[PDB]
Amino acid sequence: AKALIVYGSTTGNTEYTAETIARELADAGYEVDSRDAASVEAGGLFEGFDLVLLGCSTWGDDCIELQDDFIPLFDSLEETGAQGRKVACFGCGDSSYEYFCGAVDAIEEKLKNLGAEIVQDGLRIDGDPRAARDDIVGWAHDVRGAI
Ligand SMILES: Cc1cc2nc3c(=O)[nH]c(=O)nc-3n(C[C@H](O)[C@H](O)[C@H](O)COP(=O)(O)O)c2cc1C
Repeated sequence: AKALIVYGSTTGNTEYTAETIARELADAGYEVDSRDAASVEAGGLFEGFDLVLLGCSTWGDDCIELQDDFIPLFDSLEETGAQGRKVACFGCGDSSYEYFCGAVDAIEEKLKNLGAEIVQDGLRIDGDPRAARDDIVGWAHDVRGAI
């Protein structure tokens, strides 16, 4: 099974999340290709992956903004080959803001509308992902099981 994890992370939290997930997946036998959103190109990006996991933290005060590096890919999601793709989303936020992890919701909804198959509800991490390591591993586990 080949997975692609693309993450947008400004202070490295969701990046830490992506790494924890990648390892969980790799320890399970998946081939895992992780990429920083800042570096990727959207066209055909999901092509050949059995599963795509998109990580993005949430910014904004009264307006949901996606982590800066992710925005270009977000805006080009229709160019990735997501139709029919098993995907799951994750991101770091903080529940004291108005839209907790609203970026996870935005990406998921876009995927859903592109016809991707959301295999698991989005992992929304409130606070430092390092304090939620267990939630991350159980989530990585549950997505492998939802495929
Ligand atoms: C000015 C500011 C605005 C933020 N806005 C939101 C928000 O609207 N919703 C949310 O859940 N988290 C919000 N966060 C929390 C960040 O998403 C959180 O710090 C996250 O750990 C950052 O992850 P990063 O390293 O991957 O990019 C905000 C943080 C800051 C400093």
